[PDB]
Amino acid sequence: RLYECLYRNRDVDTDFVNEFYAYLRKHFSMMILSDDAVVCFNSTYASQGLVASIKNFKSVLYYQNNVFMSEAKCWTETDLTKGPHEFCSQHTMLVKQGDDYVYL
Amino acid sequence: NNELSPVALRQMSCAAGTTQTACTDDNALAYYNTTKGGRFVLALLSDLQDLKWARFPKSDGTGTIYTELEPPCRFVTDTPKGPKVKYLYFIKGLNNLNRGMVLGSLAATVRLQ
Amino acid sequence: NDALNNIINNARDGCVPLNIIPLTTAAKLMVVIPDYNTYKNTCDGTTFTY
Amino acid sequence: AQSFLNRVCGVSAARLTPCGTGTSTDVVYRAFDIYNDKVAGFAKFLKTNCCRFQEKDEDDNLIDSYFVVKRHTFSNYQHEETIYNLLKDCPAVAKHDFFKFRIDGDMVPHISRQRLTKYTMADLVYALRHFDEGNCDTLKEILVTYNCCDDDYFNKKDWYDFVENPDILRVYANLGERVRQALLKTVQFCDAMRNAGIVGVLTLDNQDLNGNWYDFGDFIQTTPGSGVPVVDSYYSLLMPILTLTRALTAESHVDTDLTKPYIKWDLLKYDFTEERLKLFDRYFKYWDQTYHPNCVNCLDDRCILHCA
Ligand SMILES: Nc1nc2c(ncn2[C@@H]2O[C@H](COP(=O)(O)OP(=O)(O)NP(=O)(O)O)[C@@H](O)[C@H]2O)c(=O)[nH]1
Repeated sequence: RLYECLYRNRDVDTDFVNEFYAYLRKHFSMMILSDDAVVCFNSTYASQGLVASIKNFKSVLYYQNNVFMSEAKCWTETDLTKGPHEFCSQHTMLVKQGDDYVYL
Repeated sequence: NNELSPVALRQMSCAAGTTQTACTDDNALAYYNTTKGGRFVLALLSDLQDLKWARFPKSDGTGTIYTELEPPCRFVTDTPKGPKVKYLYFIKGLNNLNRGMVLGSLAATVRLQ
Repeated sequence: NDALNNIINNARDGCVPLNIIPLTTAAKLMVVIPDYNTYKNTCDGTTFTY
Repeated sequence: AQSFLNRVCGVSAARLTPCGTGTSTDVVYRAFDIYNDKVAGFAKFLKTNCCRFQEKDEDDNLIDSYFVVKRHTFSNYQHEETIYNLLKDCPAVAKHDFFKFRIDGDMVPHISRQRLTKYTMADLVYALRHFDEGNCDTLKEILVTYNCCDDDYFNKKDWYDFVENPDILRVYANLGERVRQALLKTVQFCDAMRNAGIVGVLTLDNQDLNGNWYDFGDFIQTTPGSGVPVVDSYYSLLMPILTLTRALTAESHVDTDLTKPYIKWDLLKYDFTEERLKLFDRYFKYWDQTYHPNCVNCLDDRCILHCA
């Protein structure tokens, strides 16, 4: 249906758009500031290419932005008990304050 | 294997004419495409030599919309009616692909010469 | 007001792009050159054309 | 066995040396744009039924000109015979050649396309729009086969960058003439087929790099004068390449020829609302959507974006 709605139809189909947007928020939850991003994406899907891992990002930037996002400035964390490696130039640490654990 | 289109849809019957409210009661062969956003008529096929305007009411009844037809597209169909010089039409505003499905199905599962 | 009024009259209804008014009706050119090898090509001799 | 080669060489240039392994097909790895009732997409599949032969010039050195002969069923054979014999007149059609040949005990029908190119346009568009510097071989082969660059240029590290090494712009700018010629031949094919009354959908995996077309296996016929090219995938996929290889630069010349000085436009001209229409009519004739140059007349935001 994505191919159908992309290269065959002519006007927007709200039902399919809502379906795809629900799918995206289910497997590609985002948090966005002004060009600095952090993504918590599913792993078993991205491993078999159903959500863009990193190389789709590289290709998209290469063909639609006329730059080359070299894979030396793109972190990747395989664990979650420690937060994102770097967002807005603030490393994130999990600490025990009061009686529970919070991120600082 | 880029295909023209599978699983197309089929025809309805509606009135047509050449100017404004020329709808006698019903003179055409409209082709439906029942989209979920409403029934979408696609093409026309009348034995009248030219027509310009056709009008099919909506699902409400009070809303009847006039439609504007193509220039002639002429060919003959071999059917139980024997020789049948028909004249086929579409609705303006129609992209190439809709002509695609209409002509593809008509030439795939209907007879013409 | 001589050259400008002369050239505007040549337009269809007196409308011309702005990027050409200093290209024809300016009486003082200023050229900035980074290095000698680049100076060689453009500002050769005591007079040049551009 | 060996008579197959001499039979493949119909009436031209018996200088063929098979790249396969005899009278059997060879498996290749190309791109496709498939959508038939089950699976759609645009990716790199695995073609299997292609006996590929290569033509070489004198001194017996290889040269880019191939013979892609394909084996398939009987209905496809007669359907293609009819459609091709209907469309033989057009200059922008690879010269097909049909025969029936026996392998073991079966009178298997053959189709023998002639004088094609190694990499069809779908491969160029894909390998440029899915870049990955760890695995880019088709792009290198395409770039070095067409005299754009030479293989010594690929040793200068950071050769694919757009920030450093900005000479990659000039390197890519050597495919513009090929792309423009391909577009013009597509227009010619569309006109010819619309005249000859055929209906179908064009694809990027048919038009090889020279410009020739083939594969009429999906088209169907109608009464002459009422044909229609379904062209949305074609241009909608070729679009991001048209301003990366600069195929429109051949128009800023006095006669559409790269051996002549630039046209001297009058400075006072600013409207320019006719050359755009002429270019859009000559190159994008069958693109099925109104294009209004002055974006003021646009109906709503979507049309504004589409015309911009
Ligand atoms: N011309 C050519 N095509 C090649 C070569 N290697 C692989 N191919 C691919 O093999 C195919 C040859 O054309 P053809 O099989 O008739 O195209 P098709 O769209 O698959 N045919 P159909 O629609 O009937 O299934 C194309 O998809 C082309 O990209 C090559 O060296 N030359």
